[PDB]
Formats: sequence, structure tokens, C-alpha cells
Amino acid sequence: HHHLVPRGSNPPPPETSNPNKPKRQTNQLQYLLRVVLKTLWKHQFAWPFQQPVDAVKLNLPDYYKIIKTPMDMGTIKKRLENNYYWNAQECIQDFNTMFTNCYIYNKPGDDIVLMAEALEKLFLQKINELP
Ligand SMILES: CCc1noc2cc(OC)c(NS(=O)(=O)c3ccc(OC)cc3)cc12
Repeated sequence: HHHLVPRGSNPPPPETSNPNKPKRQTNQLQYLLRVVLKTLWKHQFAWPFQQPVDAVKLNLPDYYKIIKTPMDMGTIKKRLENNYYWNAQECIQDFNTMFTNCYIYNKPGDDIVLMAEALEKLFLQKINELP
């Protein structure tokens, strides 16, 4: 037997659709999609953040022991395209949670943290210029 099974796995990803959740369109939300997310999405440091962390594929079996509120721009992007949010604040907080998770899990000076820092800086610039 020797506990070679059951195996590890990834959690279910964060929801991208919730029919009973209040939602609306606001000019701020439209710009977070049109401008903010879309310019981040194509940055060369975007690729680790474009989908939920695959702990299996990436050999990070500890990831979901440490990170309990996962978040990624793939999820944020779908939430925006689905009009899932009530205000800009909810969307921004997802972005914050994503950056914060990366800082929590890794060490300062790790390459991944430098990737997040760069995106976060760019994020914050684009954020200053909100309607
Ligand atoms: C948000 C995704 C993420 N957060 O912390 C990570 C750590 C990673 O490997 C150490 C990896 N693995 S990786 O293969 O995507 C990766 C990315 C960058 C890196 O340094 C440049 C090393 C591994 C991903 C993450």
C-alpha cells in the first residue's frame, strides 16, 4: 500500500460566476478591464499570473498549505468579462490578494517577487489614473 495513492491535486479555482451575487457595470470596472487588466496581461512578467497556480504542474506541493485565498489574473479577467463585480474596490482587492500571495509564499529578491513587484508598480500607475 505505502501511501503512493491517493494523490495530491489542485483546489477548485475561485468562482468566476455567481448568479446570486450583486453586480453592475461602472466606468471604473470597464477601464479596469479595457486598460488595466489588458495592459498587464501582455507584459512579459504576466505568464505566472494568467491562470490559477497549478501546484501539481509546477512542483509546489506546499503552495496551498500556505496560500488559502488564491487569486490570479485569469480569474480576475473572467470576472470582469462576466461583470461579476459590484464596484472597482472588489476587483482591486483581488489584484492585491494576487500580489500579496506571491510576496507571502516566496522570498524577497526571488525572481518571482521581482516579477510581481514590476506588475504591481505598473498596476498602481494605471490605478492612479482611474475615472
Ligand atoms: C504566482 C505563481 C507563483 N507564485 O510563487 C511561485 C513560485 C514558483 O516557483 C518557485 C512558481 N513556479 S514557476 O514555474 O511559474 C516559476 C516562475 C518564476 C520563477 O522564477 C523566475 C521560478 C518558477 C510560480 C509561483
